[PDB]
Amino acid sequence: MVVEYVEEDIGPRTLYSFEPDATMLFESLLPRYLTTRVYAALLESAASELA
Amino acid sequence: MDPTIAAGALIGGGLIMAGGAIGAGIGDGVAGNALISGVARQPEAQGRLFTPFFITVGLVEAAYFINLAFMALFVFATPVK
Repeated sequence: MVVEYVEEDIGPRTLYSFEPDATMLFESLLPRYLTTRVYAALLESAASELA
Repeated sequence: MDPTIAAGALIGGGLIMAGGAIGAGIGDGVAGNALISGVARQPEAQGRLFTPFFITVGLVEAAYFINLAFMALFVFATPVK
């Protein structure tokens, strides 16, 4: 993935709390994100095939 | 003699104030640590955190000032002359 710094959108906003930390959640959530994207691709290709 | 009692009273009052100072100083420090951390997490939590914080301080400084009182009782109205 390419990383895309979007915006600031962080003023008096409250910081999140991560358990156990940030990177463990990130590295256990990334493959789930790729799987979600593959699922969306399969669904879109199915609807397209029916069209 | 009499001065021996006076000296004992001065040393005892000193010890009482020293204990009070250590207790109050470190207690307020360890409470303000949590206060600052909470205000660093959520700014608009400040007005809230001032309720438990000052409760804690109300306890901590209590032990201090009680000692202060007794220190006076040791130094000025020494029980045994």
